[PDB]
Amino acid sequence: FVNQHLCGSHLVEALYLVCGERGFFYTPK
Amino acid sequence: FVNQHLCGSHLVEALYLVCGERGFFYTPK
Amino acid sequence: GIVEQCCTSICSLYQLENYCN
Amino acid sequence: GIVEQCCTSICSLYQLENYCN
Repeated sequence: FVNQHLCGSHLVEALYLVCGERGFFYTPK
Repeated sequence: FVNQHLCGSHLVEALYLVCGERGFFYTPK
Repeated sequence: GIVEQCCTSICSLYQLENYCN
Repeated sequence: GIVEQCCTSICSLYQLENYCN
């Protein structure tokens, strides 16, 4: 799932799924 | 939608929807 | 932290907005 | 930034993981 265009809520979801317990920072700038 | 139990991907989605262009930091600790 | 405040207890706008950049 | 790299162009695992804490 990560090797595609990921926009809006799909991007945030990809980051949630990938970073797990770490969490993540989202800055769409 | 924000005045409820928001867990897992629902929480990340709530933060996406609320913080808009700012973005946000997710640390589930 | 966020899971404590918003998942295992009820969330609020004020708390969500504390996590915005 | 992320929208540039992952939405208007194709994303990758390496780039997603740069945004993890």
